[PDB]
Amino acid sequence: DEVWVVGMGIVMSLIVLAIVFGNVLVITAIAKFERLQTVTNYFITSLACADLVMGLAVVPFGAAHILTKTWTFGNFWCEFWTSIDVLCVTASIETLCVIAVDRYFAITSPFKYQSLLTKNKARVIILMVWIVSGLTSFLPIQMHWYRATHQEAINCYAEETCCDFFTNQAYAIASSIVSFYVPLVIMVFVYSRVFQEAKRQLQKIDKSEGRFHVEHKALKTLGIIMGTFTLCWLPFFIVNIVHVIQDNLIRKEVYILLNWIGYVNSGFNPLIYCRSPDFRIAFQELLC
Amino acid sequence: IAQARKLVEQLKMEANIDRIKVSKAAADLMAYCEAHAKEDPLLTPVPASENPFR
Amino acid sequence: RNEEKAQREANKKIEKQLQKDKQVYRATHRLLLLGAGESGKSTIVKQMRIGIFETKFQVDKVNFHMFDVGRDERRKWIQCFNDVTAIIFVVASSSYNMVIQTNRLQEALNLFKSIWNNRWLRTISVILFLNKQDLLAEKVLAGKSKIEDYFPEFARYTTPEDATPEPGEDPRVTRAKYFIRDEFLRISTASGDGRHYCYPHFTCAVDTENIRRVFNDCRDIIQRMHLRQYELL
Amino acid sequence: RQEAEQLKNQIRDARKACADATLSQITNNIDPVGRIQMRTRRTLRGHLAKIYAMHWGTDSRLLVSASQDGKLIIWDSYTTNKVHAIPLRSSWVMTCAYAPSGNYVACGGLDNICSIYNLKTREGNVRVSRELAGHTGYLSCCRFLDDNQIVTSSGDTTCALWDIETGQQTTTFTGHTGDVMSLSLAPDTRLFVSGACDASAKLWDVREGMCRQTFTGHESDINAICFFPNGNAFATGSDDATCRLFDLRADQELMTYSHDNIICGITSVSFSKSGRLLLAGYDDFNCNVWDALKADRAGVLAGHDNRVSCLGVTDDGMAVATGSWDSFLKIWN
Ligand SMILES: CN[C@@H]1CCc2c(ccc(O)c2O)[C@H]1O
Repeated sequence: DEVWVVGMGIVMSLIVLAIVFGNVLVITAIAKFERLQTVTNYFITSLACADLVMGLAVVPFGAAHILTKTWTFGNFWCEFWTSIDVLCVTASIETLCVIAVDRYFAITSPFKYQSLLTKNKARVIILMVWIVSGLTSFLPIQMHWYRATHQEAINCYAEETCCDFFTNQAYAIASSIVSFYVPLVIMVFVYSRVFQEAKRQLQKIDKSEGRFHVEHKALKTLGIIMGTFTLCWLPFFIVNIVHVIQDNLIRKEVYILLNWIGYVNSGFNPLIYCRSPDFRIAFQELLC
Repeated sequence: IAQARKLVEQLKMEANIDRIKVSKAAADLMAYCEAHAKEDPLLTPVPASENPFR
Repeated sequence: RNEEKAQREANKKIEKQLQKDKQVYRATHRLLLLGAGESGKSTIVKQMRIGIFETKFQVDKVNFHMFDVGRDERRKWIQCFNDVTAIIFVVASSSYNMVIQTNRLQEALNLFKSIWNNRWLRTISVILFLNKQDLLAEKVLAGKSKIEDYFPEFARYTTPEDATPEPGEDPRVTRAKYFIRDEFLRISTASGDGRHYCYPHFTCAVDTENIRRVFNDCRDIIQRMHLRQYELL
Repeated sequence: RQEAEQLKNQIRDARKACADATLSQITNNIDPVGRIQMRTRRTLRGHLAKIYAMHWGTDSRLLVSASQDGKLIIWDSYTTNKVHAIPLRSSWVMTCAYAPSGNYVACGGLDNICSIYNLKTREGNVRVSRELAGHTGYLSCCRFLDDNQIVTSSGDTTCALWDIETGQQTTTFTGHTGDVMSLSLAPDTRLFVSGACDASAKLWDVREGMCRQTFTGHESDINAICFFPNGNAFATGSDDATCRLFDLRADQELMTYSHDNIICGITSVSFSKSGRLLLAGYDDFNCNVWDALKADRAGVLAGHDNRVSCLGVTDDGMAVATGSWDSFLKIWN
């Protein structure tokens, strides 16, 4: 009813504020202090920038849409907003994948890690990640390759007051794969290998110092790292692939709810990837 | 043996010296600081026009 | 005028040279050879080689740099060895009955306690080499001074349940070896908080595989540091 | 040994009788300098590892720094440029100095050798001029009396006066029980004091070669030493949190600088041009600025990720640059 719309608007505003505050704080902490400027922190700030961009562009206009129930802006702005949304989501997820790969190289090959990661190499990796994210979002959306030949879709593309997402099978499959499924496989293999390394280190320590007093922590950290990424985004891409095949109908509300559940992952990320004592000290110095 | 004699002689050399009262020394330090306070860029804020680093 | 351009060009050339030096320096590890005198540090150093003494050895295309210092009990230069990859501690395990007045092994334990609890050497792992195993075995196996006579805690000591012996060993020599090892490990475990560990090794002058042991210990040290940094350990 | 104890008792009694009133009592009416706020004007980047020593040039524009990377970099403070970058034979370096003529740069450390680099040479940009050997310990600090004479303080508990042209020790100074960790020259260069780990600062006469006075003060080691600009006083930096000011003529401490919160050690001590401010580094990441005549903290210098190991005030008193273990040189004003 009337109260429900106000509640949804309040929740959306709170989510916007949380995402903006968290990512702005992370970026400011990384920028202000030269101590925090580290090769892995370049990936961290790339992820933070992607999350800030999404929470500033896609989330507020999406909330305005869901509350207003119509798109007031022009037909060009609908396509631009959709492209920005896809670009931000893809960039964030592939940056998570890159952070995971960096950790894999750090633990798996400790000697060679310090040599084959450099500031120039990190900048090249970040630029390549953003270019890959852009080609998946801007190139198909702007050149109308994502548009599908359906009666409802064709009607929607005509009237400028309606801005929804209707996509063809090919672009949907390709975007879902590139954005989420390849990063999922890479991250799973990475974190399985890193868990194996942490485990074997634990039994080596136990063998060395068993009698004296000196994998719960590793399991908890891996859960907090990967589970929140899997839980937030997996349902959305699953229902994407499902309704695109259209073998099982998916309601629009079910789609939007899962998409916003994926959106809040950007706000969740700073609490997962910025728990270091250095980051905590920087945050404490910045505010109070 | 020989080290003890050297240490004793060294202590004897330092013992024979003239020491002025601490009041005079404190007055000298205060006078030096007061006299040279006008030419200390660190103590008083130098103008940004004359500051070389800014 | 031209002075600014000359300074810019000189700074650019120096910056490029320093970038190359940065790559070369970060690609090479550093170790500290710290140990009591006459404990075999020279022999073990020559084994790795294959005012200060600097020897560079590489294994598996990884460059290791070792520095051995040579003058009093007080150590203020020890603050200069922060951020080293590992501190290699060679001790004469055979010297349980010697005058160094004081037992040499007890002096080595005091040195280990001083190094472990030093504020500057915190987060630095120590690779421990119990050198001169053969002399210790010869002493303990033959009739000689009892460990209990010099170390009172040896009387109540027993072989640990791990009991990992070599291919050929005696119960008495194994008991003495493990007691000496757990003395150092007991000194190590209490003060540590998981940042730095102690790696014990029983080595002899005959053995020549210490390169592999040092390489594996350094690999484990860096892996554990990386794992604890990310909070997975 | 009985005569030595009697002499020490007589010296202590004479010092106690000479002390009429503490410097704190006399400086009561002096107005405080007030709060001092200092900002990092320029930050110097390029050092690979932690920095121990620094020295400001006589031109008040050029400074040289030493790091464990083996690079001895000469910076242009005004333009934030690298004038020179000198490699070193030994990676471990604990000291550096810059000659008053601006042509020579001294270096040393765990290598047990003081090395002098000729900046005036044109056939080679930078090269070793002399390999001054004879010390059996690490060189804690080196300073230049002139373009040809240099004094070093090593871990052999001895300070020595070297002659660069000949390359051998002209004179050696003995008497310290522990390692010598710092050294500073008086403005007239005829005298200098060296702090030691023996919890005692000794004053030496260069020409005579004989120790003149010894100040006990605190009980921990002395890491930092520096004369007053007048030349009749100096301050020490202890491993304990106390910084103390001694007077040569009164032959006793005048005032001690300490705070309840501070428990860390001191690594570097220098005076302002007028001597009103005693800028002292700390094992804590932040630096401190003390009012010399009143023992009242004026300002705090912060912004270093690691401990501050170097500090210096330029000749004209325009700027202060502190070199910390964070491999960064920050110039304050
Ligand atoms: C408008 N919402 C979009 C629609 C499709 C899509 C999203 C995110 C990542 C992708 O790879 C996509 O293909 C969603 O945020």
